[PDB]
Amino acid sequence: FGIDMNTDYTLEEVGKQFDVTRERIRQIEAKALRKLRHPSRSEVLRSFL
Amino acid sequence: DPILLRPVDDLELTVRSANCLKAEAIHYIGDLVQRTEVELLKTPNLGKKSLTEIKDVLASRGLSLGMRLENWP
Repeated sequence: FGIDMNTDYTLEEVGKQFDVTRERIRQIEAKALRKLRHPSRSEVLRSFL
Repeated sequence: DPILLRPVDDLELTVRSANCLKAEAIHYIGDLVQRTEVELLKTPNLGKKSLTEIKDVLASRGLSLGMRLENWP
């Protein structure tokens, strides 16, 4: 997601950035998404919906 | 204590500890602090490091282990 920068990238376009394969980054991002759904890190975020 | 009746997910446990806790039929943090240390030690796949993490996080959140609880539920 293009946070505090220019154009966002896809899974493959960030694969070259870290040398990781496309699929693992989809899982690396998936676990990062998984952490933020947990409480004590999502209370204030739910007030924006 | 309202913090005791909250689900055990609010403790931010790891996959191993949370899966073992759900496999040991505990769903309340008050139940988890109600049980004694030896009772959790005897259960399979609960070793020293996971229990140490549980003790540290409970102490940091103001709770402890082996506290006597009345009127549950």
